[PDB]
Parts: sequence; C-alpha cells; structure tokens
Amino acid sequence: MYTLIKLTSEYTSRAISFTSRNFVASEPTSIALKLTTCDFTTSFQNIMKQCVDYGHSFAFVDADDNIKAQILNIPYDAYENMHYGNIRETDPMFDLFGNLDSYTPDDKCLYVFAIGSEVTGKGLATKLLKKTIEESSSHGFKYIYGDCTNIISQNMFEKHGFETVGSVKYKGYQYGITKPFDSINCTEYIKRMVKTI
Ligand SMILES: CC(C)(COP(=O)(O)OP(=O)(O)OC[C@H]1O[C@@H](n2cnc3c(N)ncnc32)[C@H](O)[C@@H]1OP(=O)(O)O)[C@@H](O)C(=O)NCCC(=O)NCCS
Repeated sequence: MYTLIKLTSEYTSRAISFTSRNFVASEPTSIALKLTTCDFTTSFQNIMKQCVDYGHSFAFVDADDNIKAQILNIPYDAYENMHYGNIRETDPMFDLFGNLDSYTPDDKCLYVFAIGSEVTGKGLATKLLKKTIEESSSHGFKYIYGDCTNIISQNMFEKHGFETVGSVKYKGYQYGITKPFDSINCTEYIKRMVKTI
C-alpha cells in the first residue's frame, strides 16, 4: 500500500512539488491568495529543501516511490533565520504568519512547516504527526510548534496534545486596505500550536 519513510535528499524535488501542489489545491491561506505552484515554490522551496536536509521530515510513498502524504519539519532555530523568495503574491501570507512569531520556544524545538496528504481520510497525516512526535523525543526536542491554518489539522494537532498559544482571525484581517483572507470559509483562525514533549 503506502510506506512510511524518512525523507532524504533524493526526495527533495518530489517533496517541494508535493507540498506546493497540495497547498495550492487544498490549504486555506494559499487558496485565499490564489497562489499558483510557481508562487509557492518560489517563496518556499528553500525552507522545504531545508526540512528535508535537517533530517526530521517524513512521507508516505507508493510502490513507485511517489509521495502521497508528507510532513516537513525543521529545527526552530533554522526556521527563525529562514530566507524566502519574497514576491508580492505571498506578502500577505508572511504578514499574517508574522503575528505568531511572537510566541517563541525557550528550548530545543521542532517546527512543522507543512503537513499534507493527497490520499485523504486513511490516517496518513495522523501517522506522520505521530512519527514526528517520536522523532522529536528521540532527538531531545522539548517542543513541537506548528502554525496551522486549517480546522482539520488544528483538530488533528489538538487530538495529539497540542495547545494553542496564539491566533489570528481571518475574517477582517487587513493588509493595507485589502482583506486577503475574507474568502476563507472553512476555518476561522490561524493558530500557533505547541506540544510539550
Ligand atoms: C489536513 C490533511 C493533512 C488531513 O490529512 P488526512 O491524511 O486526510 O488526515 P487523516 O486521515 O489522518 O485524518 C485526520 C483527522 O481528520 C479528519 N478529517 C480528514 N479529512 C477531513 C475532512 N475533509 N473533514 C473533516 N474531517 C476530516 C479525520 O476524520 C481524522 O479525524 P479522526 O481520526 O478523529 O476522525 C489534508 O486534508 C490536507 O492535506 N489538506 C491540504 C493541506 C492542509 O491544509 N494542511 C494543513 C495546513 S496547517
């Protein structure tokens, strides 16, 4: 069926594409901003590559080694110093997320940049999150942080012991005179969620 793997460098191109496509198709903030995969890859390919290279990311692959679900994780200290391919299309995204960067870890922390699954309702994302919790413990991380934009992942994180430490309401959020997130209907907040290991 599908095999749980630790992502390695040979999967980098597949990992970048998987999250780009998955988020552009199905993640609330990307959809709200009408991002294309070009927009997403430009802004986020660096962090996605680093999620693979730091060694703490996981995926489910099919028999032909295609990624069907993945979780891209990176140490928080690398996240805090991350560079992005900034473009006008994603400026409001960075503005929104920036609000959550005020709650910071006081010890070793693993940051979940992205979780996604193209084969849904089969437990794949849940299993990736549980694997990530095991990984965090094994490497002496004290916290896992995620900025979760989707009610589905918020509930999943809650089910696995995460607590909300910060939030921003989508409806009414402004970037200058624009209201770029008012189109979101599935989810009311973006939330920074923290699990203490
Ligand atoms: C969110 C996402 C990762 C879920 O992955 P998935 O593999 O279906 O999730 P799992 O099957 O492990 O299911 C996890 C839980 O979500 C629930 N769930 C999954 N899809 C759901 C849906 N469309 N509506 C309501 N609940 C849903 C499951 O029922 C399950 O809960 P339970 O076990 O308590 O019943 C997937 O929908 C996705 O990739 N979305 C685009 C990506 C995204 O937005 N990522 C998060 C950004 S924070």
